Amino acid sequence: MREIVHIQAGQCGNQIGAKFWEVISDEHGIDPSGNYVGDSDLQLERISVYYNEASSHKYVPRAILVDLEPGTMDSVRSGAFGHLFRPDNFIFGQSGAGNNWAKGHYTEGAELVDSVLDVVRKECENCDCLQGFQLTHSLGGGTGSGMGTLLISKVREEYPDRIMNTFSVVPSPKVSDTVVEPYNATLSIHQLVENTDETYCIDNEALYDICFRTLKLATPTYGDLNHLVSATMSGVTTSLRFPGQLNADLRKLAVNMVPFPRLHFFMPGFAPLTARGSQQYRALTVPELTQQMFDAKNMMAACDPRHGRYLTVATVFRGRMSMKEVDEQMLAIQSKNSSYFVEWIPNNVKVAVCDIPPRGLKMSSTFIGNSTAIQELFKRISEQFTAMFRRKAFLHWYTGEGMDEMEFTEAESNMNDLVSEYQQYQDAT
Amino acid sequence: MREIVHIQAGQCGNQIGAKFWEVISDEHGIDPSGNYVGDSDLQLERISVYYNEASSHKYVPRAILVDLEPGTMDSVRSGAFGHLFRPDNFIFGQSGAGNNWAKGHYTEGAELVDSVLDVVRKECENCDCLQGFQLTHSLGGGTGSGMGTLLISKVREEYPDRIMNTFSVVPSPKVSDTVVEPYNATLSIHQLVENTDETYCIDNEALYDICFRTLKLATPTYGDLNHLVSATMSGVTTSLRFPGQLNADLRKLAVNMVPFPRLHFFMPGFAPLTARGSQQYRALTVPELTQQMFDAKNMMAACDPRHGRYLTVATVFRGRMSMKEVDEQMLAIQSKNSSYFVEWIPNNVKVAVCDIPPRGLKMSSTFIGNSTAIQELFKRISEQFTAMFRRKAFLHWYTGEGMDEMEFTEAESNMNDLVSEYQQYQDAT
Amino acid sequence: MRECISIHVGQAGVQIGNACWELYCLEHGIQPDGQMPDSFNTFFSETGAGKHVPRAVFVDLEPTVIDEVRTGTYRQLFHPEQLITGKEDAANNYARGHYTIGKEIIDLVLDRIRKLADQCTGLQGFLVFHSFGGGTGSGFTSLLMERLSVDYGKKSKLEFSIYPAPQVSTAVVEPYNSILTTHTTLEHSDCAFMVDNEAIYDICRRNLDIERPTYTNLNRLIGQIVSSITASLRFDGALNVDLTEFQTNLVPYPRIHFPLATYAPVISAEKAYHEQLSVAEITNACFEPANQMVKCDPRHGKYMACCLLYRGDVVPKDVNAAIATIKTKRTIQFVDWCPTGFKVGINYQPPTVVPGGDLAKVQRAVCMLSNTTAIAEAWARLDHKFDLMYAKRAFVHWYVGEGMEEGEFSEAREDMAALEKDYEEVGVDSV
Amino acid sequence: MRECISIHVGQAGVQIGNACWELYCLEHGIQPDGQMPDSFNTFFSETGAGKHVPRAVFVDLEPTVIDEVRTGTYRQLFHPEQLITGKEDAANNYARGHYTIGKEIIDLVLDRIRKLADQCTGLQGFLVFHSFGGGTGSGFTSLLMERLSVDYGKKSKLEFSIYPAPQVSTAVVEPYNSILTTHTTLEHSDCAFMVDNEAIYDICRRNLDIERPTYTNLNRLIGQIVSSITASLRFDGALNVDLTEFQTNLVPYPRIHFPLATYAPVISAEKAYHEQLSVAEITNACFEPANQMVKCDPRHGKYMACCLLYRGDVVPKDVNAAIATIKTKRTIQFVDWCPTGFKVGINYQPPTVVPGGDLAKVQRAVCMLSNTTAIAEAWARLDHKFDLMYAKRAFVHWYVGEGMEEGEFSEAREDMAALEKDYEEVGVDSV
Ligand SMILES: Nc1nc2c(ncn2[C@@H]2O[C@H](COP(=O)(O)CP(=O)(O)OP(=O)(O)O)[C@@H](O)[C@H]2O)c(=O)[nH]1
Ligand SMILES: Nc1nc2c(ncn2[C@@H]2O[C@H](COP(=O)(O)CP(=O)(O)OP(=O)(O)O)[C@@H](O)[C@H]2O)c(=O)[nH]1
Ligand SMILES: Nc1nc2c(ncn2[C@@H]2O[C@H](COP(=O)(O)OP(=O)(O)OP(=O)(O)O)[C@@H](O)[C@H]2O)c(=O)[nH]1
Ligand SMILES: Nc1nc2c(ncn2[C@@H]2O[C@H](COP(=O)(O)OP(=O)(O)OP(=O)(O)O)[C@@H](O)[C@H]2O)c(=O)[nH]1
Repeated sequence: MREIVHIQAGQCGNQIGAKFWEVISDEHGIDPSGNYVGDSDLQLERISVYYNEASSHKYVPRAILVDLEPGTMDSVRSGAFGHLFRPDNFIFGQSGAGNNWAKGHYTEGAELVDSVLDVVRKECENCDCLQGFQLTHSLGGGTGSGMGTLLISKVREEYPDRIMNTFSVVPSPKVSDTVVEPYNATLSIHQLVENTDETYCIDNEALYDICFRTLKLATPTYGDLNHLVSATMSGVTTSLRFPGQLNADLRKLAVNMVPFPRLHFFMPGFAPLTARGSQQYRALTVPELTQQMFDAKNMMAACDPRHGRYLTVATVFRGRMSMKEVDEQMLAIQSKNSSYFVEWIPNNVKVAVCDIPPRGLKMSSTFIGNSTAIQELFKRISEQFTAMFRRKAFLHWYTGEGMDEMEFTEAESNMNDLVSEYQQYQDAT
Repeated sequence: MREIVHIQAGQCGNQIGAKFWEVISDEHGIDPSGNYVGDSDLQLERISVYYNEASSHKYVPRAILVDLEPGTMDSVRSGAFGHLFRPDNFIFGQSGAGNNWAKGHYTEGAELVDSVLDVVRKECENCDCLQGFQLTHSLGGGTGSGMGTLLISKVREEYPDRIMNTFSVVPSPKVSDTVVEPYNATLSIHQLVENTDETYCIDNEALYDICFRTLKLATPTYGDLNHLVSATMSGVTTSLRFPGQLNADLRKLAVNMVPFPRLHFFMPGFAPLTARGSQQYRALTVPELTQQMFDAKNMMAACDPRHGRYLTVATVFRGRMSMKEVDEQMLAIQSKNSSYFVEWIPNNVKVAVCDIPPRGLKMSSTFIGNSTAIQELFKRISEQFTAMFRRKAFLHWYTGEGMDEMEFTEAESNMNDLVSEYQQYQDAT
Repeated sequence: MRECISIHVGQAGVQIGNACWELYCLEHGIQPDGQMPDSFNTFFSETGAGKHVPRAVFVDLEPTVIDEVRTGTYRQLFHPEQLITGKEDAANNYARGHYTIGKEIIDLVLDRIRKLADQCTGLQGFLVFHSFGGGTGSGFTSLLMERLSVDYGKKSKLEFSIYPAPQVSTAVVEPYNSILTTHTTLEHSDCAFMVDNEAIYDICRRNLDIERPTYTNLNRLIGQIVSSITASLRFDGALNVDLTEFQTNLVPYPRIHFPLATYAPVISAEKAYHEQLSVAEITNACFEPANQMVKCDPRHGKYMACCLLYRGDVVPKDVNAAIATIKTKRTIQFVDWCPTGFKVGINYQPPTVVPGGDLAKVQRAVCMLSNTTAIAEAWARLDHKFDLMYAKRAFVHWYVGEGMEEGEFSEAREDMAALEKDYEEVGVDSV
Repeated sequence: MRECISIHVGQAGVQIGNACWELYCLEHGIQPDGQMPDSFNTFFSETGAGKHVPRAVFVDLEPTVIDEVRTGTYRQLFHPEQLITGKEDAANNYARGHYTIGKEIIDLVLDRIRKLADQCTGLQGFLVFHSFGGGTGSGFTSLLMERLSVDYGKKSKLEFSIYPAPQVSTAVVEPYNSILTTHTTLEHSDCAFMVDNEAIYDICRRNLDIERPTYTNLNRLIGQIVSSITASLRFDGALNVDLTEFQTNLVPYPRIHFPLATYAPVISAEKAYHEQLSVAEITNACFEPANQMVKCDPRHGKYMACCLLYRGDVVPKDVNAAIATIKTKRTIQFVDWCPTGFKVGINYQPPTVVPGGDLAKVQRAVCMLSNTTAIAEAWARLDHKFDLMYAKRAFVHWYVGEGMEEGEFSEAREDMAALEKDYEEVGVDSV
């Protein structure tokens, strides 16, 4: 049974984690005390991908919660699933880095990381065949991008074969809540290219765009944006835990998507997203939801896939499907916008199905696009960074900590080589 | 039936002995009056290792309580088990040596120790096949370090074949409650090497470290540290009193641990140690608890075992085990930190199981490591003692009694030869 | 005698045998508990207790596929010592099937064969079942067919491989892990059938009049072909078509062992009454390009040597009569240097019905195995498809980092292009 | 006649005999009270009242082990004047069992043998049971079997010692107390079997499908071998395999008396139905390196003289026919200087089931006793592992202070290395 220890750096990465295990404990039928109350035994036959056992019929999630500031630990302790986690796993410092990167990586985060890897090694020891690590954090912040990349580069030193996932929340140019967001973002990606095996650049703009346009909610009060990123987080590992007609592991997406070892930056997408009570009854019927899935509106990263041709696309399905109706529909998408895919990867749409849907639907299907229009994301940040780095504003809060000044010109050139690398295949053949 | 008379010297040894018989009178189901109220007869068939019989169904423990300080007799005489002990066995002087070693060994202790050997020979006569003598005392103090080593060198004169145990609470540099602690410690060890054949150098720092980190108690109020050293004191002799699948006596341990007759200084360790209400119900599981048992946090001597390779290791299990899972795990531990063991002792981890756990668990397992990192315990004291011996401070309280000044320079060389002997195998092969 | 084991590997390989062994229990009255309430010994080594054990080795490196078989129905039929199972899925990586993980579990699969090949007095041959679509089906089988050819030299070994479809696709590295496996199956294999996966949809669309077929409506049709190929070893008729005096009616040269299967009839239940399914239409249906099992047109190429394997209530009078219309009075041109025609494998046993309700019962059936040169058009749509990807060196770093030398793709493409030149070489006789 | 007594030394000696004599009560219908509700007289000198005293003497210097047998079940079966019991364990010490404490309780054990060796008209031999893991199992047994061969010269004496594993270990001084044992068991012993304890975990995990076997799951698998070795003395067939016959049918020299036991079949109750357990499968399974009862690979070494001891529903037709496969057309190479093959020990009685629920019932069995030269790699560990400890003079002062002279280890290693040179000497014939 392949195993995935699940770290949660940052505050937002802890805000989406309490709605991540809320999905899975419903998906495996697990009470908030930690027992099993599920009906179908096909759930219980493989829960060891995400769980452990107690000295009873009681299961405990393989989670490592890391945040430099408490209170968010007091939220998940007093939430709906407070008695679910292992209380030894709750690693939390004292101060909380105030949106600083040098603090939280060099100064403050180094005093906490050795308390973390004594719990990573404990969870790596109780696993038979470890599959990989997935950590959910927020770029742009202080402790999701300073502690997070320190935690990755210490883990990938010790486990250079296990897969690495990162559900990073990149900053958006419109919905920005931090003046030093273009500093902490462009510092993380230098230490995120070389160590993570496949990330997931979820933006927070398009999640506000889905809940207005597609989902058509009134007020998206953070119990949805930090929930919708969990529905596509269970959608990737829904083939590890359930029997399918054709299933794909985390190694399978990490070998069908990347054509070069630098190009692991994915824009995920989930469908069906109905209205609350309108489109799920009045209009939408659910075969062939790929035309919803490939839409520019129904993305997570705030980039336009019409502005840049795809490289590889993974569409993990979940419902009780029919493999002709999956694949013949998948060919019609590849023949419709035939200029929107790269030439030298023929028949790039990797598919995978399962047999158990999410509870409350009949069919569902995520989508993990490895586009080259993710260069429009990094072209925004490298615009905002190069504006602020001219005046060298906000540098005494980083150079005051143990971080040099040539580190920024080194880290900006590492990003601008990545955008030079992603543009290398948009126009060539 | 092998027999062990047990001599609670000192006051701290009397403080941990009042919680030592409280374990055993629960472990055999013996009421505080002294009767038997146990259910299973397998615990009754051999109680004569630790007990006698009166002229009824009423047992009286083979215990000798020695302290120059009086009044702490009246604690255990008026405690929960005051009616259990034999009142003739309560031996106590009048004054109470005030943290002096020369007083308590030469002057004060010699006027009392002949009353003890008229009781330890009274208890040696009612035993059929005597196994050894346990004695629990506090090193660095006044009574247990000066009356105790006078008592051992008188016992080992009369019984040169019986084994000897010594649960000496050593001093620690961080938690020191005595200004003449590095004087009474280094005077005792010279008279502790040549006579006892296995000690158990527990510490009072790591006991304070366990109740905050591992056990996570709020206030360690001395009813825990005197209890936690009682669990690993019953755990050594839990094979003498219970039928095991593979059992080990005290002679079996001292023939498996020391490779040379001077290397009997063992750092014990006990596991499982849960939280107070969390891990004992939710998180911890109890096969393969050797990962807890080998950790640096779950030790008794405040020393880092990673700083020095183990010589020999005895792990006495207790629970209803499965001898493949005991031994396959034991090979995986020896192959993991394969640099942390001595080369010229191959396959050194001695196993021993039993069939009856402590009342309130399912499995339990002590661990008795004969490390070479116990030289760090003696390099602190021989640093502090050599500092005070330059100025020759606090010396008229020892040279005032019948103790020479060259005795300290002789006792330091007898300690520094032991640290030279223990360092002789850390680097050689 | 005449026993014939069948090893399975891949997500396709176990999923076929989950439904292929569903069929053989119907063709011998074997219960799902393995207890028959004559001669089945070519597929079942029975025990003295009245049970029956199928002679198959279900392997996969990923545990989530065999555990469907190991827990649902038919969980008492097999033997738990033979359902070999790894831990890592060897995700679409030929080097992870041929060098990294498959190297570890080869010595358990190969050990279980000698615990089954020593219970065989007469061993006809091996029946592998994999897909060329990456992973263990191409990576672990290449480490297995290379392994069996050392220990079992003079022994036939069939191969029911699934070819990657031209337009329908599942993997992204489908063209990478198919050039790498044909260097194995060109030498070590023998009569490697290569059915396609798209072409059975175009049989389940028009010939079979169902819509949206799953992989259970598609693996039934691939189980019926392996039934009537081995219908000579366990029934009667005018056969003499055992797997060594049949495969020398197939290959003209040691490199042209790539026939295509074709089954007929596949007529649904509602259309079963509106057609007299007799031997004239039954034979003429096998040569329709809309009725082959590979996406290729045999009207383009030329047949070398078919092998018509009948079964059911036929008589060799009109078999030899309906052949002569197809032989002479048609425009399906044979190659010149063999005018003898093709084999004929008449057997008495009619085919059965899997109770899932796919195709109603008939009285006649064919599995014609034509060694046409229309397989060269099934590789020019892979030679171009692989070289389009290898020109930019995409995905090579997921193979060269796993223990595979980078020059192997320049060897496998060099080999399989010389095969396509060789396959088109024997297409002409006169100048 | 044909009586055979079994002595038991050590913690391993009684815990086997607690479950060895559990099996003989099922193999003769004897109740736990000893009261049978033919010929059991090879193991049960019965009394006139209807009881049956088993002819065994349980020796241990520590009372905590025999008091389990003396108080639990089977507490009325044994004779209370024969469970000899000391007071001090003397454990993990050769000298404390051979010089200090074992010298005291020898005169109670050896007197109790002559109170049982004077009820045997025909005494076949002694069956000791100990471990080489220190304490009385090597210290007291070296004193006992030296004392027995003085009073009983012309009498065979088997030895079912538990040789210590290379990796899985319990005692720290475990290599010291085995080099000091082979100086005894070279001279005084006869056909000293040496099973291991790690090799049963590699049997009770894959061949027998249970997880985490206790010491009650290896002391039943060691009980069946002493059953089927002495199954010739008390049953029928085509046997002629009494203990004096197969003794010099096995050893080629007076120094090569170290065979290995191997049992087959050991298949669990779940896969007891999915495999026909016939005599060709039973012998071919009995030669696997993953099925021997010691940690050694017999493919590395060469067999000198095997000895198969079948029992149950076999016939000597196909026993002798299935042998010739293993005899000639295999690569398990025999030694050159004896081409006669090996003994065949066919018995009629099938093996039984101990009701603890470990392995289901069968109809056939074999306890092959190969005198291979692959035991020279079992002593290749302890010739090095003890020499690695003795170079630093570790743990010697717990022996030189007990009565053992310090030059004994320099004598025991010098003898045991010359034995290993002698074992590798008879492995070659031609220059
Ligand atoms: N997906 C979600 N993102 C959020 C949410 N709340 C805030 N944020 C996002 O995450 C960012 C918050 O920054 P962080 O989580 O990294 C807080 P930081 O680690 O920098 O310091 P601390 O406050 O001490 O934890 C914010 O800019 C938003 O981009 C949320 O509820 N859900
Ligand atoms: N393990 C424990 N050690 C204790 C405890 N209380 C005190 N002490 C330890 O024992 C030391 C003092 O106890 P002593 O018996 O040595 C005092 P002394 O020998 O002079 O006898 P009295 O004056 O009659 O008390 C102190 O430095 C501590 O290291 C306790 O509760 N547990
Ligand atoms: N014809 C047919 N092909 C199938 C079927 N199921 C799966 N396949 C093919 O099998 C391939 C799946 O991979 P496998 O052959 O099992 O090898 P793999 O990559 O190791 O897959 P896993 O073992 O699951 O990791 C896909 O390319 C499919 O085209 C089926 O039911 N019928
Ligand atoms: N195979 C097997 N070996 C056992 C069993 N019980 C104990 N042993 C072996 O016994 C060895 C230890 O020697 P002991 O049998 O205890 O000999 P001893 O020291 O004289 O016995 P005591 O003096 O009572 O401690 C270990 O290495 C074990 O391998 C058992 O049930 N099965």
